Amino acid sequence: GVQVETISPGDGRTFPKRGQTCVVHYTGMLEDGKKFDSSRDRNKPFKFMLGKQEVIRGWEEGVAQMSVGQRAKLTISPDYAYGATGHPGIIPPHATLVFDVELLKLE
Amino acid sequence: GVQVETISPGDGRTFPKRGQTCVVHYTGMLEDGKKFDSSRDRNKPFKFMLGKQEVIRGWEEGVAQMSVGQRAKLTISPDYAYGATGHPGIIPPHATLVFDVELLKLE
Ligand SMILES: CO[C@H]1C[C@@H](C)C/C(C)=C/[C@@H](CCOC(=O)NCc2ccccc2)C(=O)C[C@H](O)[C@@H](C)[C@@H](/C(C)=C/[C@@H]2CC[C@@H](O)[C@H](OC)C2)OC(=O)[C@@H]2CCCCN2C(=O)C(=O)[C@]2(O)O[C@H]1[C@@H](OC)C[C@H]2C
Repeated sequence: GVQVETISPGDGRTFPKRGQTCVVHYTGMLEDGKKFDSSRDRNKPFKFMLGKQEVIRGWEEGVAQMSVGQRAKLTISPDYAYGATGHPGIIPPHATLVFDVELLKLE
Repeated sequence: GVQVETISPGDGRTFPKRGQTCVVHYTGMLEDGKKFDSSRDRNKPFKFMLGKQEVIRGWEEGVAQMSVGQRAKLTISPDYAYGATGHPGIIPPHATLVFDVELLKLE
């Protein structure tokens, strides 16, 4: 499933609803610790519509429990992520992913 | 594909290579003129590495044709951008994108 561990608390009142645009900064790491991606490195937040954007299950469930301003670590089992195939050229088969996510704003 | 039209020239000899980080300022518009994003509004340059599979095809092939210091208009057909899916709620399905880009430096 996904495990959420808070690094910094958010406001505790404003949680993402379906149809809202979540603006996040994330760093993705494999369970071993190799960073494979980061929006923070591109200097550009990832914006997606919760419910409309096709994302791995762990991300959808994990961000849904975060309130605005929270920074959390989501550890996602491969069945909640890219499973058995992985994502060619970026995620290996059967990988557990660790995401450091900050929910910056809901539009 | 990507059409690159010069607004102001670069040095004419330092072109991005695979494995280098392009640092750019840009504004992105849908072809009807609607602005959907800009690094200037975040006041941080956008950075991405060539070959790292982290930007749409139109960025990699467009910037590969620019020299440092160049400012250019890039027109990107949907098949070199978000295609038939778009980026729900930001980029519509089958959108041609127009970017005003300045390649500031390579690192
Ligand atoms: C640098 O790009 C990142 C993603 C966005 C920040 C950028 C973006 C909008 C990319 C589009 C592709 C833009 O490219 C185009 O639209 N190209 C258009 C085109 C294609 C072909 C022909 C013509 C035109 C995309 O893939 C959207 C997708 O929703 C992302 C956010 C999502 C993924 C990869 C979901 C997959 C989707 C497929 C499912 O099967 C799978 O199930 C396991 C889940 O990604 C995710 O679900 C998770 C959670 C959010 C962050 C992204 N993410 C990651 O796992 C990553 O960290 C990752 O590294 O993030 C990049 C992804 O690149 C595809 C790959 C992916 C491993």
